Amino acid sequence: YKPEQLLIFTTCPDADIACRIATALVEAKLAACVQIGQAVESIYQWDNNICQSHEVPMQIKCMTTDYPAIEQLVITMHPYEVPEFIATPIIGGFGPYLQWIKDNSPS
Amino acid sequence: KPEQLLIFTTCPDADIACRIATALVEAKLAACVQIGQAVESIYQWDNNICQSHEVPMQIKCMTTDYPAIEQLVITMHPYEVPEFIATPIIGGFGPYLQWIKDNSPS
Amino acid sequence: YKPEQLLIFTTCPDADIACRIATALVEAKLAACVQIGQAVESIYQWDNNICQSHEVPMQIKCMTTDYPAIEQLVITMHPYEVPEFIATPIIGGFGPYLQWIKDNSPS
Repeated sequence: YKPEQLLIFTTCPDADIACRIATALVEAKLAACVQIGQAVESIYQWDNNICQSHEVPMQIKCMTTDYPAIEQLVITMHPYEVPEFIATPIIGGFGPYLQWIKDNSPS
Repeated sequence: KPEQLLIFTTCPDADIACRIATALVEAKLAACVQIGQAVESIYQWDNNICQSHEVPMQIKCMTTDYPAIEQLVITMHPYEVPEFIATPIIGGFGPYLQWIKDNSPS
Repeated sequence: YKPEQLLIFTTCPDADIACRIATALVEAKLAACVQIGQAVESIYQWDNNICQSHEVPMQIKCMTTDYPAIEQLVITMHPYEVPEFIATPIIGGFGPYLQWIKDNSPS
């Protein structure tokens, strides 16, 4: 509403898959940095049943204006269709860090 | 003001977190709850510096369901005033956002 | 957005540093609470190689009003010139928790 930069969260099934997508996304300079956490548990339902995946969390720091491309790359590379993939607004931070994200970006 | 929220919260151990996540998703109040591995919280209680081990939770949900998610989690939580904070979702993969929406009846 | 309170994400090169900065933050009463997670893997470019460091993740919960001092403190204690340090807006939560945050920052 509308922020210059975005914090994206996702998960991969797997930490090798997370790594592949991560590095792709950094080589291409679509994201300045991707963080891959240690395994999380996701509880959801499908669709009358309560489900329990063991997953790998990813945080993507980026420019909003690069969002559609990142979405496309990540989701294309992800084994599921309909992966967790959500964005929250970056609303401030250390200026020179914020500017690095911006400078690194292929705009 | 967003259609959807990312909620951060903390439980004292994995067992209480998992049984709160299950409730919240059985109740169709959250589409998905993520439980992380343990996490060190540092905070001041007696004007003294404390260190609890906790498990972190992320809840993806519709803003409209927030009051119920709040109460559910807070009543079930052992602490009087636990950590519970809302963050805006302002984008994502459409079919994923849609699956969150579809999944609350309201 | 212009929120009362922020969620800040940041990162330290190891847990001892995270602890040291956490402690400072909490004993200065700049942040009511600070969360140090278990290691994460950060992927980013430097000198146009693809790097991955293991890092310790931090969440800071605070009043937007304290922000300038938190940034100042965290950035200067951090060993890198340009640490990861971003804020996202808190737009809601358990009233008495947000209060507690509000009350723990001396006025």
